[PDB]
Amino acid sequence: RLIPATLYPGRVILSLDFILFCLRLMHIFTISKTLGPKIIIVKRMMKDVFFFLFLLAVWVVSFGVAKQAILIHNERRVDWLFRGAVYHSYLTIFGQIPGYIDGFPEWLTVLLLCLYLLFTNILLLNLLIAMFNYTFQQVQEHTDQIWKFQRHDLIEEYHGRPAAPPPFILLSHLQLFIKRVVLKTPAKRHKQLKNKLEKNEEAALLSWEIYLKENYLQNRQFQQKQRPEQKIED
Amino acid sequence: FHSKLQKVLVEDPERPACAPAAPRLQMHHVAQVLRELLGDFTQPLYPRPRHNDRLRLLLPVPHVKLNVQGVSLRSLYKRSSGHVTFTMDPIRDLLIWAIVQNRRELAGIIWAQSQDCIAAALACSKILKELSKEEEDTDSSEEMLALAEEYEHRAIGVFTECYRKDEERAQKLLTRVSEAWGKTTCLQLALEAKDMKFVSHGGIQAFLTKVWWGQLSVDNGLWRVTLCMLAFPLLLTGLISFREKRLQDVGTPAARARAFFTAPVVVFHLNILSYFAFLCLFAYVLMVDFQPVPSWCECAIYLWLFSLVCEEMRQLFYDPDECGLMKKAALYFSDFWNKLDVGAILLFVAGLTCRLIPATLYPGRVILSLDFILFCLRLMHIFTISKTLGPKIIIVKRMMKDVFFFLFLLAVWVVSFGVAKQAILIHNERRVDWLFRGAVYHSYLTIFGQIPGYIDGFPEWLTVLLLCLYLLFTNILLLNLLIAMFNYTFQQVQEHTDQIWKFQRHDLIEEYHGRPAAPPPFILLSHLQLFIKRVVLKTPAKRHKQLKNKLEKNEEAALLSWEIYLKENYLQNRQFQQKQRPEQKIED
Amino acid sequence: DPIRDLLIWAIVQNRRELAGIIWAQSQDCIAAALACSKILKELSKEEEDTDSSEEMLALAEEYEHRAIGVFTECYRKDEERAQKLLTRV
Repeated sequence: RLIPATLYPGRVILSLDFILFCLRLMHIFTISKTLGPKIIIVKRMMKDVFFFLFLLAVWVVSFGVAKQAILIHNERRVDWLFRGAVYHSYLTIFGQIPGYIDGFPEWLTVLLLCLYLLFTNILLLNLLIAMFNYTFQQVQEHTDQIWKFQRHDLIEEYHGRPAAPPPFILLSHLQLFIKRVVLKTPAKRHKQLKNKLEKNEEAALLSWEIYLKENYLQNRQFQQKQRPEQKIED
Repeated sequence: FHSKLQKVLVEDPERPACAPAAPRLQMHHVAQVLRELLGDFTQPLYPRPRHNDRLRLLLPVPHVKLNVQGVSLRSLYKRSSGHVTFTMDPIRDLLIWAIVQNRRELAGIIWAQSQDCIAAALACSKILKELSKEEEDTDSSEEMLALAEEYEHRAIGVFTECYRKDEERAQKLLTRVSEAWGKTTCLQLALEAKDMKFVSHGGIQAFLTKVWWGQLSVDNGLWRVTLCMLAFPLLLTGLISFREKRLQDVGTPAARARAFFTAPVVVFHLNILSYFAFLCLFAYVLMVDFQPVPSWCECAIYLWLFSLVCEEMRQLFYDPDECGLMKKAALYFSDFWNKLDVGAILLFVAGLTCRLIPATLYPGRVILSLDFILFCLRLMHIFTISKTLGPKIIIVKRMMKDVFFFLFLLAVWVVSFGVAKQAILIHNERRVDWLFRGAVYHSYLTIFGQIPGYIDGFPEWLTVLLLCLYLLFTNILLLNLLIAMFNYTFQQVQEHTDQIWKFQRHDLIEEYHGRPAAPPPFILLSHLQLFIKRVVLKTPAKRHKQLKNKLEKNEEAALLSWEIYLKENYLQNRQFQQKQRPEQKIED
Repeated sequence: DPIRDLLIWAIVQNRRELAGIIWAQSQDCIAAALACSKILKELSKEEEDTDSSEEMLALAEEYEHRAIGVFTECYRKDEERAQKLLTRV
C-alpha cells in the first residue's frame, strides 16, 4: 500500500489477512461445551486439513484435465486459458456445470462423469465419514477433559486483565506506563489468586482434612477389601 | 507330514536318483523336504553336500575315494557315517522333531533350551502354517495355526523384553549372519511367516524407521525438508542436523551431500518428484506439442519409460534364481497391480500405433489422455507411504472391486430414470450421435447440478413427483446407506489394515534399500554402471546392497549368553503372569 | 515438614509401597499427591528406558487417583471450605 503502483496487491493482501483473524478468533472462541471440545477436535485436523487438501485437490486434477481432453473447447486468452480448462472443472463439482458447452463423444462423457464422481462423493467423502466417527468416539474421553484443562488459560488471562475495554484499554496501558516511572519494579499488584490464609484458621482446617484423609483411606482400603478376588484367595 | 516323508522317499527313490537301494528314510531326505517347506534360502541346517550325502546309504558304496557321495570323513563305512553330529544346533533340531510329530507341549518345553528363541519362533510358526496349508482337513490345522500364533506370541514377548533392555543391541540382534538357518535373519523369515503381529510391534517399524530415514535423522517431518530440495545452499546452515552433524562430522561438502543422496528418504523423493515432473512433461507434450512432427520437446517423451524399465529389469535381476524366467515372472503376474502397470505400458503402445498412422491422430489424441489416468493410480499404489495415507489405501484395497460393483449398481440404476425423464416431456434435440446427448447426457448432468429446467419443464405434477420419487432412492439409499456400508467396514478390519500396512510398508523400504542414489534423469548413468560392469564381471555377485550385516563369533557370544538369560528370565515372568491368572487360584 | 520429605525420599529410591504407607501420615495429602506425581513424570521424562518409567507414570496416576479420592470426600463435606482449601499460602 505504501507503494502506489501496487494498490491491487494492497487490495488483496489485507483481504487474505482478514481470514487469519477469524481462525485466531476460533482459537479464542473455544469457550463453550458445545464449542470448546469440538475445537479440541479440530486440533486433530489442522494438519489433517492439509492432508485432505493435497488428497482431494490433487485428485481433482485427474479429472479436471481429462474432462477438457476430448470435448473441443476454444475459450482461451492470456491467463484465462487456465479458466476454461481448470476453473470450469471444480465449479462443475458443486453445481456450476456448463452442460450446454461441455456437451459422438457423449456416451464416454456420461461414463467418465459417472466413473469419477463415485471416487470422490463415495470414497473421499462417505469413507471420510468413517474416518471421522471413530476418531470422535476414540479420543472424546481425552478431548473433553483436556479442554477442561486448557479452558483455564482464558480464565487466568481474564483474571490477569483489567476492566477497561480495548477502546479504553490504552488508559490502562498508560496506567502502568505512568506507574513504572514512579515505581520501577514489577511487584505492585499480583492480580491473581493471591489468597492470604492465617495460621490459626488453617489449623482448624488442617486437623479436618487429616481426619478426612485417614477416614478416606480407611474407606478406600475398605472398598479394596470389597473386591471379591481377595475373598477368593483368602 | 509323515505321508510327506513317504512322498520324499519316492521323490528320489531307489533306482532313478539314489541309484542304490533306498526304501528307508534318511536325514538329507528331511533336508530336501525342508527345501520346499521354507523358501529359496540358504539352508545348511545339516551337512547336505557330498561330505555327508544322506541320500543313498543302503548298498555298500565305497569310501571317500569316490567323494561323489562317499561319506567316511569321520569313521569307517558300516552303512553309517559316524559322529558327524548336529554341527549347528542340538535343541532347535529337536524343536523341529517335536512339531513334525504334532507334539505341542514337548516343543514348548524344549523351546526353553533352544539357542535361537527368536528366529526359531518365527520359522517354526511358518512351518506350522505350511503343515496347515498342505493337508490337515480338520482338528489340527486350526490348532496348528493357532499354536503357530502362540509361538509368534512368545516371539512378541521375547522381543518385548529384549527391546526394553539395550534397544540398540536388540536392533543389531535382528541382523544375524548366514550361520544358523543360513540367511533370513528373523526379518526375511517374517516375510513368508506372515507376521503382521511381530513386525507391527514396538521397535520393529522403529528400526524400519531407522533404515528408512537411513542415517540422517528421524524427528523432522515433511515441512522443512521440502525446502531442502530446492534451496541448494541451505543444508550448510543449522536448519536440519545430520547424524554426521550430531557428532559434527560434517566437514566435507561431498560427504554432507552424498550421505544425503544415499538416504532412502531422499532417493524416494528424487524418484517421485522427477517422475512427477515427467507426468507434467507428458501433459505438455500433448497440450502444446500436439503436433505430427518430432519437435525439440516431442523427442523427450521417447526414452523416459526406457530409463525406468531398466530399473524394472534390475528388480527382475537383482537376487532371483539363475534359472527362472517364467518362474519369478509369476510373482510379478500374481498381483493385478503389476498387470495395471502392464496396461499402462500397453495403452501407450496402443496410442503409439494410432499416432504412427496419421489418419488416426484423434485416436492418438484420446488414447494417451486415458493412459494418463493409469499413472496416477499407480502413483497412489506408490504413494501409500504415510500413516494418514497408507492404511486408508489398504482400505481401498477392499473397494477396487467394490468400486466396480457400485459402478454397475449406481450407473445401471441411473438408466431407470435417464430414459424415464425424457419419456413424457416432448424433446426434439437430436442428430447423429448427439441424439444420445439429449436423452442420456442431459440426464446424469441433472443429478449433480446441470439441469435444463427451462427445457425439461399438464405433465408438470408428474415431473415433480417422479423427480422426488427417484432421488430418494439414490441420495438416501445408495449414498446414505453406503455410509453405513463404509463405517462398519472401517471399524471391523482396521485392526488388520493398520498392521498389514506396517507389513507392506517394508516393500518400498527394500526397494529404496535396493536403489542407487541417482535420480531418474541420471539413473541411466547407474544403468550403464552395471552395463559396463557385466562386460568385465559376468556374475551377479558383486554387491548385495541390502542388510548384509557381518557379525563376529566372539561379539555374538557376549550377546547369545544375554538373550538366553533374557529368555529364561522372560519365560519365568511369563509363567509368573500365567500363575497370576486367578482361575488357577480358583481350581487350586 | 518431617513426613512428606520422607515422601520425597521414598519415591526417589523407587520405593512405592513405603511411599504409599508414609502418605497416610503426610501433612499435605493433596498437593503432595500432585507434586510427587509430577516428579514421577520427571523421572520417567529424564531416563528410565524400561521397566520403571511405565510404572513410574502409572503409579503417578494412582497417586493422582488418591488425589481424586481425597478431593472427592473433602468436596462432599463443606464444599465451600474445600474450595478455599484449594488456595494455600
